[PDB]
Amino acid sequence: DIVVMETKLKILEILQFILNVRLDYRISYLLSVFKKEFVEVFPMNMNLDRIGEQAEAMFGSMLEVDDEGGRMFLRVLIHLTMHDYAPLVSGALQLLFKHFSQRQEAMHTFKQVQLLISAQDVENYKVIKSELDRLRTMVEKSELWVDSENYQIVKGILERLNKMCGVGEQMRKKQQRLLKNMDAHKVMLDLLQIPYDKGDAKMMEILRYTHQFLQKFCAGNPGNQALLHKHLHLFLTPGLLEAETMQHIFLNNYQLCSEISEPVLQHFVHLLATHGRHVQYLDFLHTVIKAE
Amino acid sequence: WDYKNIIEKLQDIITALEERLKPLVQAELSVLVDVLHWPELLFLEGSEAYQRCESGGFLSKLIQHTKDLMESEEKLCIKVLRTLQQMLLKKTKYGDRGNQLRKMLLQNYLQNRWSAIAATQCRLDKEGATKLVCDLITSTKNEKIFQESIGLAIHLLDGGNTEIQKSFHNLMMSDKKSERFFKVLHDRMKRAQQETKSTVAVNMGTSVLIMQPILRFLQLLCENHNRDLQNFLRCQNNKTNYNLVCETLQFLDIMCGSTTGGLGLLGLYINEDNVGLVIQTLETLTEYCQGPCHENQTCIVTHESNGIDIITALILNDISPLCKYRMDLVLQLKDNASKLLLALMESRHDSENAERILISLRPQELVDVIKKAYLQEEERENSE
Amino acid sequence: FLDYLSDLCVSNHIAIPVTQELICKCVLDPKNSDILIRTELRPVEEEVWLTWTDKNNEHHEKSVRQLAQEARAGNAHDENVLSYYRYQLKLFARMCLDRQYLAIDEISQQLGVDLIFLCMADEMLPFDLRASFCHLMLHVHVDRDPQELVTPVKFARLWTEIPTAITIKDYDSNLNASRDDKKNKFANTMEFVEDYLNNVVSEAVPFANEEKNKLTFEVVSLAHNLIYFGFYSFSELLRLTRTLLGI
Ligand SMILES: [Ca+2]
Repeated sequence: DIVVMETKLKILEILQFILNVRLDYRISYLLSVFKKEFVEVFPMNMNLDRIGEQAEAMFGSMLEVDDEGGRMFLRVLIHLTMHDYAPLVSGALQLLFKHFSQRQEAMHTFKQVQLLISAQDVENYKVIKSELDRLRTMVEKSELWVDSENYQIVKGILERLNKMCGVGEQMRKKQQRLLKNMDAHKVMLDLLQIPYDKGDAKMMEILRYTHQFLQKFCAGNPGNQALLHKHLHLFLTPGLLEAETMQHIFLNNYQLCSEISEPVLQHFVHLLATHGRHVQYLDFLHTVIKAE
Repeated sequence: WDYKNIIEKLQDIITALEERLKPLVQAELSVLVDVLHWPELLFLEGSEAYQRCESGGFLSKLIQHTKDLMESEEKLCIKVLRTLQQMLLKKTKYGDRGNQLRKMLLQNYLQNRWSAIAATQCRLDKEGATKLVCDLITSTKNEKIFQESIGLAIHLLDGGNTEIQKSFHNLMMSDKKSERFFKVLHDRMKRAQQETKSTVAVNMGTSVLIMQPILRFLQLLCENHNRDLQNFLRCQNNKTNYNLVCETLQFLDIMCGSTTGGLGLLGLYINEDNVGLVIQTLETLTEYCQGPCHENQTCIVTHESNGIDIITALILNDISPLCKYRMDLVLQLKDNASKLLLALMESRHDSENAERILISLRPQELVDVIKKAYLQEEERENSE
Repeated sequence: FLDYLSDLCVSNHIAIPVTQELICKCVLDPKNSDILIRTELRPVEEEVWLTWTDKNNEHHEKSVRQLAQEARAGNAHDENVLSYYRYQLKLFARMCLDRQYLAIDEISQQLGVDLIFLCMADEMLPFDLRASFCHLMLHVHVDRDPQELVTPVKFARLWTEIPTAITIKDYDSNLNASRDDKKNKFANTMEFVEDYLNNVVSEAVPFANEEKNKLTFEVVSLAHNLIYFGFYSFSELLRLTRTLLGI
């Protein structure tokens, strides 16, 4: 029955979430061990053997998802893989493959951990967290204020974030990494989807500021460029700001420009043929032609 | 707080942990192969799931799903193909810690329950691995999926398995899409030839790197002098026939520089990077001709490209640039060329092939080469 | 026709704000208040009563338990009114999909958390009605402004917020305040979900009854949404994994 398959899919999704929580706990444990050893060595050499032993031990335990030492989990995964529902089999296979890669996943996640120690870094983190939380809360209630003080506060938040993006190669890279870690791009993309009328100058200014922030986010960062390219469909609309954002996303990116799909390229020539608004489409094509 | 010092210590700890856990990661990944080998042991004997697992139903379902998910999830397809290839590989040791971890995991999951490679290959073929490989090669548009399919084919055919060769021949004959399979192989061969020609003209490309696995697969098809496969690779009896033997000879001729290489400029074209591919091509041609296959011998000897002159030059020429630095590779190349020439005349009572070879392989130079090779022993360095 | 409106509310399991708003502006309008069954709770500890206007504009009020009992007995009018109520609840849930606050604000006042919990937890009502109430609770109350999706893995961490020694209890105690605050509201729902899952796993064949399968699916979806909103700590998630795998 379809209901049973959907229930099993939801159970599998819950299992994925809990496994991610376990991964986060493992990363936290490793960080705590490292901090304890660092404090012991420097109250103001490092015994890496002890830390390695603790890391090995933590993968042995209370973190297991069953009382059979993972036997029940493996049995359930195999049984689900034997089913016909394609999404269920795919999820079971993904979980099965992830089961035997826990150490590799933990090391990969630990590599990406970012530590904020400087007071300026802590202040930046707090400010970004507060601003993003307020922006998300206000965007979630779009129907309440979308045609008030909401517009002014939103505009101030966008300007503050744009100024927070930073200036300088090292500063820009650090701020971009921090913003990626705080999921600001998701908030901005959700804001772009907000429904609005075409006769509101304030909303146009807000969208312009959002596009400026998005362009600054991926400026010179291939990782953020790919992250934004993952959501192309939003930007494929008849607009000038969207064309500028697409140009910035594809700017100096061989991996994206070279593998650009046919419909994306035909979109801009179609707009030129039917609209021909400005030189934004030509600029996008010119930047797409050359990369690195 | 020491920001720079803290970051440096964190990086050092990350590097140490990465170095330490590699054997454990390998052992943990390996345990998955054992789990896939005997899934029924996870269930209770006499149960429905146990019956499904024991009869190979799990592996067949996995292969069918892999075929289905080629377009839905390319990454999952690649992962499953790699897992199958690992399943077809020989066992390996991961150190004391790795072995301990592997044994502990096997005990936890499975409570207490070349011949092995051949049995595994036969089992996978029974579950439908060969059909999956053929379908993926014929239909896939992803380079990684094609590479994994070719690798799985090589692993299945590794060691010259007669049953796998028979299954491949049956699929090629009965199936209606064998024409597309051979067309894809021919198109890739031609693309590699064109890329090599362009690179030679300019003076190493995925289209050229892919030739090594393809040549290895074609050689494994004809291994042990399989007459049916040897003849099929030349003529498939379809509406349009693709002669892979002729294409292999053309690739060898283009790689070595064609007539210019035969004149004596062979040294420049052949270098350290591409020597292995030339060796593989020579081995594939030898496997085509040995047994013997008279039609393949005639095709190679009388080819319009005059690729036999390339082989004779390979034997006679010294390969001045490469031989100075890597003499072992030059010796291997000469040995492979001599083996190919011998295979071209395995059981031919007529002199046609002998005279054609002697046209370019003059006797005085051959005797001088033999004497030089004999005298080089005193200068030999430790090598296979 | 209520079902047709429900399909019109959504497309490909994704709510469309435009059509959703157009349907909400009409279905919930006061002029069209005679086509929706009114539900209330009265002391009579408390009983849920449904009042509806017949075709001839005749008011009829009856307890939900009485409706279920009569429908089980064999009466057809009670079965028809129960089916109409179920489809109305489905329409209400669909109109609130993807946080449609315009309809959520109106529906929440009429159907509170306590009323929906009482209706769904009752074992005397048919499984379909409990499933509808669970769906409404999921799509009206749980998916509201205060709740927000939580990323299980955090990449940016403060140096001053890393304890020297960490355990599961200490690990999950970092944000216990918010968890307790949301528990103050959803404790009954969480307890009901846990008890239902335990009962389902205890059964030899959890997916035998087709009617119970709908309620099981809604309970599982509610648990999924609660988990993804950070309503459970790591220890509770570990405990629940055993039950989920056993099911
Ligand atoms: Ca809304």
